[PDB]
Amino acid sequence: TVRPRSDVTHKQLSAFGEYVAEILPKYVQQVQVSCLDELEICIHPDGVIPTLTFLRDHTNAQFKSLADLTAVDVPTRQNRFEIVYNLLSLRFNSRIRVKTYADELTPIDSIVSVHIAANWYEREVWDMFGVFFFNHPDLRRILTDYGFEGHPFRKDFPLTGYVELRYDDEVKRVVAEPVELAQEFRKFDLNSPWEAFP
Amino acid sequence: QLITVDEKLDITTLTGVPEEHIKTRKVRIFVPARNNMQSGVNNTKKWKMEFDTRERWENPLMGWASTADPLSNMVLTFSAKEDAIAFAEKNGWSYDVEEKKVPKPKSKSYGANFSW
Amino acid sequence: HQDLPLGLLDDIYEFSKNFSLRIDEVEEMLTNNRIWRNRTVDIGVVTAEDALNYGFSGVMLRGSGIQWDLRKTQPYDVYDQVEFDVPIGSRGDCYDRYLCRVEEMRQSLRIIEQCLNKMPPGEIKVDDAKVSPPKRAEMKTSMESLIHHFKLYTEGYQVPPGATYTAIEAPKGEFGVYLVSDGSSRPYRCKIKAPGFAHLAGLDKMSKGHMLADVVAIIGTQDIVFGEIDR
Amino acid sequence: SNLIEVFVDGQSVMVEPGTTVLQACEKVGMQIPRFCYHERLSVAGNCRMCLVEIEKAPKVVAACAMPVMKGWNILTNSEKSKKAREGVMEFLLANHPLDCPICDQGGECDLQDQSMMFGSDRSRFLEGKRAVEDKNIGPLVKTIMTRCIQCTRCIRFASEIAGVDDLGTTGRGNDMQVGTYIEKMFMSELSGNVIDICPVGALTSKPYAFTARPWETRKTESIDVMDAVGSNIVVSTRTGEVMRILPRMHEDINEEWISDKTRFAYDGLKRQRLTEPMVRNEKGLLTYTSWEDALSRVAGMLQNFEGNAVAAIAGGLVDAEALVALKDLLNKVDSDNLCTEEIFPTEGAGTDLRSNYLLNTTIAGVEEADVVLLVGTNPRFEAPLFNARIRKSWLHNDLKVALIGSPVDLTYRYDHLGDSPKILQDIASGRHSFCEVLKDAKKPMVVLGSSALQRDDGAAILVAVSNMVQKIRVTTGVAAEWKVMNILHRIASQVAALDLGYKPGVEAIRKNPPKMLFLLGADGGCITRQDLPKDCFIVYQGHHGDVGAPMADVILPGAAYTEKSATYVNTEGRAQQTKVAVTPPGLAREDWKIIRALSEIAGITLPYDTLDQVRNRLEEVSPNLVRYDDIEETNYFQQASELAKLVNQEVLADPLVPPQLTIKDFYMTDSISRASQTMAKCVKAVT
Amino acid sequence: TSVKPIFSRDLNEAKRRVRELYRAWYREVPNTVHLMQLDITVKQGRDKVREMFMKNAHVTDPRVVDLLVIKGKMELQETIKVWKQRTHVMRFFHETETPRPKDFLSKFYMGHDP
Amino acid sequence: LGLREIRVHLCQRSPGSQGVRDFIVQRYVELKKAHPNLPILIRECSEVQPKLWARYAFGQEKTVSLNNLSADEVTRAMQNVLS
Amino acid sequence: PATPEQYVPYSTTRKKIHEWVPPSTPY
Amino acid sequence: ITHTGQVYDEKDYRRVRFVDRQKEVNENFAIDLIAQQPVNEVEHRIIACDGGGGALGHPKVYINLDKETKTGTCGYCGLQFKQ
Ligand code: SF4
Ligand code: SF4
Ligand code: FES
Ligand SMILES: [Zn+2]
Repeated sequence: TVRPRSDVTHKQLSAFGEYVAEILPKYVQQVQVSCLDELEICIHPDGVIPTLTFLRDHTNAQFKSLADLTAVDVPTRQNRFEIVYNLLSLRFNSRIRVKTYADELTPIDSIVSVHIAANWYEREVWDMFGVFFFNHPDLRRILTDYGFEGHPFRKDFPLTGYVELRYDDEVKRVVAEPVELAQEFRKFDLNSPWEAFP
Repeated sequence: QLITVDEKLDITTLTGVPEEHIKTRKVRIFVPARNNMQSGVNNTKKWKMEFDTRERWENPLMGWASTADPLSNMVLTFSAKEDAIAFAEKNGWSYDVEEKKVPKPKSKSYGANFSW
Repeated sequence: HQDLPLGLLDDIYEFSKNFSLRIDEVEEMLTNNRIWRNRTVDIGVVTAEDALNYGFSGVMLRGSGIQWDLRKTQPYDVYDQVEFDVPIGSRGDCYDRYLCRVEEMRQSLRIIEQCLNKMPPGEIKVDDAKVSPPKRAEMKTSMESLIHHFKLYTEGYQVPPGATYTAIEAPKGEFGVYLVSDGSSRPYRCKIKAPGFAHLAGLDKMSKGHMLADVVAIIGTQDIVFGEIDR
Repeated sequence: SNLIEVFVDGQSVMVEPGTTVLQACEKVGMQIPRFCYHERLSVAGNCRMCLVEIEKAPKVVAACAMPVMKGWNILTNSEKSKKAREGVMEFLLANHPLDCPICDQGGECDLQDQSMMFGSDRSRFLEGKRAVEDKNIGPLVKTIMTRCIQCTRCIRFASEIAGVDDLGTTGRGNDMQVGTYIEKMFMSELSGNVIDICPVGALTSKPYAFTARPWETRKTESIDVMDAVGSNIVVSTRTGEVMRILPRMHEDINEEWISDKTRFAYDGLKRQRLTEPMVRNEKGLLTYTSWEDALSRVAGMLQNFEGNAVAAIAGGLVDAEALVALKDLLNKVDSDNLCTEEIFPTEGAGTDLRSNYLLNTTIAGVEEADVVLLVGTNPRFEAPLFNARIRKSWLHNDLKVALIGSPVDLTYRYDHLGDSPKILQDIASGRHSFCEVLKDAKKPMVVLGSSALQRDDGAAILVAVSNMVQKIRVTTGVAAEWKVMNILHRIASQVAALDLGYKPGVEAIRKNPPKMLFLLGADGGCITRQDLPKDCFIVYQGHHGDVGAPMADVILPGAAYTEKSATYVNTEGRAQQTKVAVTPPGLAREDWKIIRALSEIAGITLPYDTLDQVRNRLEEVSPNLVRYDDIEETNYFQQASELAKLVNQEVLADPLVPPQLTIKDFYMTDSISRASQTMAKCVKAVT
Repeated sequence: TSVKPIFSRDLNEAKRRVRELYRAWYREVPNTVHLMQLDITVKQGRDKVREMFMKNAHVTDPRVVDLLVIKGKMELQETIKVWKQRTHVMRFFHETETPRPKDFLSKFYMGHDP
Repeated sequence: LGLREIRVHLCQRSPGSQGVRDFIVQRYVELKKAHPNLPILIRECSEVQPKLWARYAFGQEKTVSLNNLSADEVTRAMQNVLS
Repeated sequence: PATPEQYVPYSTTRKKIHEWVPPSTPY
Repeated sequence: ITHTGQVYDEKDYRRVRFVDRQKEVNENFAIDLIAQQPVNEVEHRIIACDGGGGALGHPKVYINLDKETKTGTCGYCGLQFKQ
């Protein structure tokens, strides 16, 4: 019941984290190998295209594929959204996480140039959280309804939205309607008050 | 670059919240109080921003509780008064901050109950 | 959640024993036909570097000849103890991608064969009651188990704060969950990487200089199911 | 700087000498798993579930009773202090009956959690469990005591907060049973707290037996309106009806405890409740009708009647926001006779100086007093969580309590000076013995319960007390800060009324009867149709149909404090805000709006139209209503005395007697209580 | 305090964009009514456009007006194209929704919620 | 028209209130005597210049700010209202 | 080893509130 | 009327539901079926009640049939046990 882990990795990757931090001192704010044996290089938002280009095209760190781009929203932090890019190196069989912070009104650059995989993921981050990607070809709603107002995955958006749809005979169209739910969603306050010893 | 602005970041026009749920609605920043039923103090450490309580009525057919308040199950959790007031002002809601109520220190001694 | 019923492994042997004939029966029907090869061969060719850049990560990656499975590169579970051959491709096109999918069905029968031959006696869920529920008899006879059943079902595991991106080779391609977790019993974020969000993006590049009918083949060879893409 | 330095797993905190090992961990932030240790209850050491290991020490120590010494590093997450918890939890659980899906302290268990976090994954107890015999401790506490972990919290609370030493341990060995040897019910106020304080679900609440389960309950923090201590409380609502009211901690007002009345009278809140606006119809029967029709019944009469022909007898649980909306309405019309049912002597400065009518010493000041001369009240049953204050300060500190009232059960040792108001003059003269006792007091306080003021010589009783306070102050040479004189109320909407400028007593309405009266939640008998002009047009504004409803030409249903964001203020002036736990029922509406709307139909529209605006209005009438949780000190007493000296009145020889002589008196005292089935069951149990 | 510009530096500069969108929308309303076989009149719709462009007419943080344009333009793209069907566009007219009264007496008279 | 009450809202500890406080300590005891039966609800200000409100016949009120107004001035200001 | 018997739901709840019944005879 | 009331008042409009229909109501009330059961006599002071089963019944709780005055009732089965 304790994961079978290899310490070789923690060390090897930790060493790469120092390598990346040395090669790019201007944009990397903190590098840490977590105990899950994964690496995370946290970069200033301005370093989004530099840091990812170095990883996509460096002989000692080829990170060809963009696994995903997602944005955790911690409402407390001033810069709420924390865009996170997970990248994979087929050559060295290892994976890296580059995460940067973006606020509601401050856009971050688009890596579509570095990886064309991001063309869609960046559109989803805009639709879901409202982060805007600079000089991004065709940014527009990927997942939400054509007329949807509001960014849904933001922690400040109600689970069930504000509008619902129904067919109204009188107008013969699918009309929206302020949300009335027949059974509110019981929100369970299930969270123990005795903290676990770390 | 570095333009200067002189106002709160009013993102109320970017949020997408129907006016009536951004106008007539009061958030109540507060650090939740302890469940007297238990003595764990781990649920009274982070500041929450919950909204006003509107109508919770009964579905005529099955007797369930129904509601029209989209922002009813909303309990944003912050880490300081400062960061909660900021979010509410950011989104255009009205706030009612309530200061924290940590128990003061009460001196306890075993022997004391043996005096006469 | 529960142990295998007493007759499942015999029945899986009987299915796997005869399934191989069913594959090549489809094999003779579609592999050599003039009509299928013309409809599939040299349609939606994707070059190797373009496949990595577009984040294809699946049979779409292997069909173009790139060597990557995620079951032999970054092994999960006990795949490190089962032997199989990745069926990589050479022309990175519909047919080569079809042929790869037919081979993986065959290679999976080889892996299913090993699992039935070498499945260990043991229990099916970790024995820590603080993560996997307690057994039905134990919760009804010992208090520590009732408390652990009540808390686990009502509240939860309360996983320690952290975040992880774990990718396994789902049949479509790399399926990964970026689970960000506060110390709470309920998650904070769960980004489902869908092999399919990347593949459908490739449709415009892959289906270029192609007629209406080719597009029907292009979507078919990405094995895209919209639940994963839409999430 | 007598701080002594001690290490919490290294954080090296510095603490006052005499802080327990458990307390040292708290300031670093660590929590010792604990049972049988409650902050405001004596340390007992019964469970020993808190064993920790101070450094390079031979054995584990009890964090609840060990005074931390110099430079002992506590190791709270060592390999030892976990075997000291993995092995205790083995024992508590071994004799425990597995009926967690019966134990309604399901998610509210401090014993499953600690098992589920610090205890053991399995069981080794392959033997036979024990069982005890369920007994009846009352109609409020369901003691399924086979659950008891013999943690002796109950025994202590029963003996240190409530002074009722009826509970106790009986028998030794595993046979120890914590209960009342003979079956005598645990009848006392403060009784229901045992539920909240027993971490096990052995004894829990009988009304809230099986109606809910805690994860579901949505918890809204509000204020107590049943009594004037204004105790903080949390109303637990599920799917829109209140399921339980349990205490939430306010250091100064209710420190984790609430009264038996304000916890079991949430049931009274759900029946006999007004909902639709009926209007007398036909032969006189009241007939449900739409607001528009009921409001213009009232508005038309209001336009017809001039000032002093329209009067309001408010009283009981009405909020400050309605009280200013009713004054602003009747004053647009000439009538300025807004009044309250509880008569506070106005024969003198009256309400003009706030200090006159507010416990000046705060509830929390009772802890620092040196002698308290309670005159005229049974604090126990009027303001129980203030009786507790004098309970704690007579035990942990040394308050000398003296009562000039009926000799009455006070849960502490008081000195019964006598049952005569005039002996107040005896102390003022220095004739009575306790005159020196006070002379010896450096910080004395005097308490006069409104329940006395309500007699006919109440003006004289206040004046007589003010003379003695003045004398006391002079002799005691008490600092200006200490405010010897304070008076406690027993009606939630009194202080606010008095502050907003409402004149107490229905004496003014008595001398000139009003053509139209808008009773505002008044269920008192202060005036009756029998005592009104023949027209007798009267419109009840309230939540429960009790006394004012059947004698009402119009019924305008309102809400209750569980159902509105109103403000209340307790005796020490501390304004507090009730939050809406449940939307008001039926067509019933918030009290302030009914009156804003009636004004619009009438045409003398009130200025505010949203509640923030009414809060702004309150700021204009009395500015310490817009300010919450703050007690303000400006003791404009000296001038109060000067006017008291001008007032000449006779204190009649009749002894001053509190109306709540014994606890059956206490249970049912208000609309929301007199309608309580739980309170009714309690009343018959006593009788 | 200092803030990076999203696309425009001064509110005035940005308004240049706000007008370059108004025009676009105005010149499009006519097209939509016809293309999406909507029933509302050109004039009626063009009214809505002003209303909206007007609703947002109080913010002064360029970055916000730099952002609402974008969102604004995106809504044109969809509408210019027929990515949006009749249902979508007609939703800007609360056809079925009964406009909520505002008068206090009009609300007190219905619904316990403000 | 006819004064019905006068509410003197005075901060508790500030230069502005200073003096207003004096009025109370020097004349309230007498004012109340002189024109009793006149609610002079003295109440507390907060972070705001002291003020004296006064209801009249039909819902009418007047304000007079007395921030930093000296004692004698207040005295008269009260006398002016109860002319 | 059209039908009339159609399930129809309830609110099996005991009505959870009680309104004051006005006084039967006038005053 | 269901074992838990629910009977609609004649005036209740909530009765249309059952028109051309009927009402799903269980005829086997557990308040009575459990009363139609023999009090389980026992010899021991305390007794178990696995719910007549091991892992197919209800959690196992020990009941104190110590007072003939009261037949212990397992909170799960409602079975009275006669000392
Ligand atoms: S107390 Fe009630 S809930 Fe807590 S464990 Fe014992 S039974 Fe289960
Ligand atoms: S009853 Fe509750 S409190 Fe009293 S001892 Fe048993 S457990 Fe401890
Ligand atoms: S908690 Fe320390 S003795 Fe029980
Ligand atoms: Zn049973």
